[PDB]
Amino acid sequence: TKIQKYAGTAMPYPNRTMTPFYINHLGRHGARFPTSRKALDKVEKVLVSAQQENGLTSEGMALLSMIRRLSRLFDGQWGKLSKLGETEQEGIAGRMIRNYPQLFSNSAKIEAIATYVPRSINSMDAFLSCMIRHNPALQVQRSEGKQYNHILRFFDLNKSYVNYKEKGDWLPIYKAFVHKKISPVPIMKKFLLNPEQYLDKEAEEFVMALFSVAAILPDTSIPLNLEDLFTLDEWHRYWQTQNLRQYMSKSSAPVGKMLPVAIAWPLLSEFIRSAQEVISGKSDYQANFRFAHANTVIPFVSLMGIEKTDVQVCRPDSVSVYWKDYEISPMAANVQWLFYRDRDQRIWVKILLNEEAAALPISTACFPYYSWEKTRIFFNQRIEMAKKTLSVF
Amino acid sequence: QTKIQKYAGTAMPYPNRTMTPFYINHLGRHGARFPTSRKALDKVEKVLVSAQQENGLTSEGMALLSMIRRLSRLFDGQWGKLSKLGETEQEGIAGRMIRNYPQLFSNSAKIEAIATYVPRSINSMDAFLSCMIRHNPALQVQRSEGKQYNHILRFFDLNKSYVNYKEKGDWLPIYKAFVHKKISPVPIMKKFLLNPEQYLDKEAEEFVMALFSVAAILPDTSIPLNLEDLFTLDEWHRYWQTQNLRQYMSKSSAPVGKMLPVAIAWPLLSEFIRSAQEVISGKSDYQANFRFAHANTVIPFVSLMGIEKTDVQVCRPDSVSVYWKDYEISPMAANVQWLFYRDRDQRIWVKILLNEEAAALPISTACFPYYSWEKTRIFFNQRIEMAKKTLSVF
Ligand SMILES: O=P(O)(O)O[C@H]1[C@H](OP(=O)(O)O)[C@@H](OP(=O)(O)O)[C@H](OP(=O)(O)O)[C@@H](OP(=O)(O)O)[C@H]1OP(=O)(O)O
Ligand SMILES: O=P(O)(O)O[C@H]1[C@H](OP(=O)(O)O)[C@@H](OP(=O)(O)O)[C@H](OP(=O)(O)O)[C@@H](OP(=O)(O)O)[C@H]1OP(=O)(O)O
Ligand SMILES: O=P(O)(O)O[C@H]1[C@H](OP(=O)(O)O)[C@@H](OP(=O)(O)O)[C@H](OP(=O)(O)O)[C@@H](OP(=O)(O)O)[C@H]1OP(=O)(O)O
Repeated sequence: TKIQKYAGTAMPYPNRTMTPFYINHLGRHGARFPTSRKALDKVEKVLVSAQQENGLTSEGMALLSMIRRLSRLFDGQWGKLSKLGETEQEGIAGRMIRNYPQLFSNSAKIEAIATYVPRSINSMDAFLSCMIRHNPALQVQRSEGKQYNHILRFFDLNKSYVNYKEKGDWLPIYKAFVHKKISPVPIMKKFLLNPEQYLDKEAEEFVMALFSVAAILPDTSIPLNLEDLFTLDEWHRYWQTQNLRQYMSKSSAPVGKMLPVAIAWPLLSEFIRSAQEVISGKSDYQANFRFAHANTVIPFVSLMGIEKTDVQVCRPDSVSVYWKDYEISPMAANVQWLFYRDRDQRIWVKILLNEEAAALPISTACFPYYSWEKTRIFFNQRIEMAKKTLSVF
Repeated sequence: QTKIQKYAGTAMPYPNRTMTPFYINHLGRHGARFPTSRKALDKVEKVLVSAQQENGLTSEGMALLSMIRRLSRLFDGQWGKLSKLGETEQEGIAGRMIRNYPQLFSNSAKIEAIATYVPRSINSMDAFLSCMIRHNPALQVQRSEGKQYNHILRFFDLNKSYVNYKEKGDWLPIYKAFVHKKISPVPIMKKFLLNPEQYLDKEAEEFVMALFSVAAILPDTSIPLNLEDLFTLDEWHRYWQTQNLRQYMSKSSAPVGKMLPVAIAWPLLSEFIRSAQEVISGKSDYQANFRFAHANTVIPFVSLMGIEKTDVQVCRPDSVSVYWKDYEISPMAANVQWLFYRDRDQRIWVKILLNEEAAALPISTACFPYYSWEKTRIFFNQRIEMAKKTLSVF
């Protein structure tokens, strides 16, 4: 549904209901609780002040009661993987096993890594537990922690990127876009008597915080829904603003000068190396799994050059036409490279983005399968471009 | 567009389409048209008339025959013609062009249009040019058409190797088996005939495929009649898949065609580059070149440009509909526009529009949807050299 897409990177993993010799994987953690109480506290603070001064409507009184309930239910759960998130990983693992049982048979060896963040470790474990229940004779190497920061949390390690993310030139563009797209008064009219008395700044922060609470609720497995606080057109506009925020701060927006994308090259390098070692026999893993974050997936996909995902759109109002974050990095977003060897020992690779075949701007006579030689050369050119970009910052 | 509209494939009507360039380079298919051939209508009519003569029609069959007889009257004399809708489609494309780029077509701007010899393409050109001239009568206009342009607009009739492939190439066994798998005629015939069993599978499938064809073209004719509800949405979906596959295999980048259907379009791509180079160099003073032709012109031209999606090579026939959609490439009035811009540094940019939406090429640009013309030209020249190499094998 359009409403689910307008949750953007908070969208739940979508519904997804001859044999490769290797699978190379990167997956975001599954659906999670909100990481921060900031938006909830802001909504609550506004409605409480209104209640003190007799300023709430009937529905604002009901919203306040509901916000108070969510505050209690979110307490001690911030950033945790939800039941839905566990179920999402079990589905991804389960389909992979169902689709390629030969690959995971007969004491096959798999390795999984995760970041130090608990929701990513727990996503790894839900995935691996499914793997093991299906074939307990798998050999399994499991590790996680800050030792993987350079390939899984590179967005925390590059000084120029951190500065850009915190105070770079994309910020004024985003804020002007929000002011253009989001009209706070009609939304607040639903909840507050005399909403025109609120300054535009506080009105905007209230509404954006409320959208944030509503957008994450379907990821929590809590049986409550707030999608009807906003019309479909209001969700559409909210999504356009958050989509633009993700694009400019994490992807290939001209304002970022490809800095957000270039920082991902160590992960693309490690992907190529693990595949080359398996192909050569230096490694005999049947799969490498990696569990991380939207901030890992988004630039990695752009650096691979998956078609659409690395477009450089110069007009901010055109971004949503050409680049759609809910297609790139929903909850549990994942990239899988599937390697095949044909009868003449040639190596083919299929790229799956959220379990659907993805296109690269190189030729192939057998789409969705690409020549690995051609693909690796292409990816190496992308890494070299990334290194050149970083040499200027 | 609704699903039922998309399932009309290349018979889908042009979709709804409700800083200054110095040149526009255009190719357009004719607008919505009448059926070119009475074969399908006659096959449907002869089966229904013959069953009626032996009292073999259901009530729904009788209603369908009454409708088929009206269509035969209304199609009479009109075969192949541009319809009123086809005219309004061209007026909309020209009108939106004029509104989007008014400075290009102001004062005494010079434009040239060509068309094939086929009347619906000539009439589409004239619908388009009348809009131009009515908006600005001070335009200078050069108008021409005919078989003299077959080499760039109907190259699909001129290449012996391609004509042989189109008529008796290796794609036909694939297409016929795909139709047999996808189309079950018996449920449809039970709707209209008492005892569909007395028909062989061969004639039953011919009847159903003809009825689909009659129903698919009707929205293009401006006749206030409609036959979509003769079929379920799933039946339309399967019919569209078979016709999409036929277009892909006989006209585009299917592996079974070995790029022969696409390579034949290189004279038209070369002529696009020539007319823009002559304007950039000053040899030519035109502000636009317009060209009116056919789906068989547009489909391989788009694939030879390498517009993303449109040149995919899919070996599994069942996967084609997932990755290649003929209603997105060549609906009625399908058109390609190249818009050329000169920035403050005298650099040439080009924007490629497919059916008035920005198209992507597999080359990089820091200002999508605008590409460097130098980079684009070099890429297009590489596409032409590939095409010539493909043709030397045939
Ligand atoms: O720890 P935080 O400072 O709160 O950062 C989180 C987190 O970023 P990191 O995990 O990389 O540190 C989320 O990324 P995920 O782990 O969920 O993949 C991101 O989620 P989105 O990518 O969907 O934006 C979220 O944003 P939000 O709080 O709006 O949900 C963002 O929090 P901040 O927006 O405050 O940076
Ligand atoms: O069914 P298709 O003819 O293949 O078109 C689909 C359809 O777009 P429209 O129905 O509006 O024409 C999708 O809508 P959904 O069914 O997924 O809801 C849309 O997805 P978005 O609206 O999210 O853009 C998607 O576009 P996309 O390329 O982003 O997948 C696009 O597919 P294509 O245009 O690529 O064929
Ligand atoms: O007149 P025909 O020799 O029978 O060919 C026509 C015609 O092809 P050409 O005009 O290029 O020769 C149509 O193309 P358009 O002029 O309409 O653009 C095409 O239409 P489609 O591309 O939509 O298939 C049509 O097919 P149909 O009769 O099923 O509508 C096709 O007839 P053929 O089946 O003989 O190719």
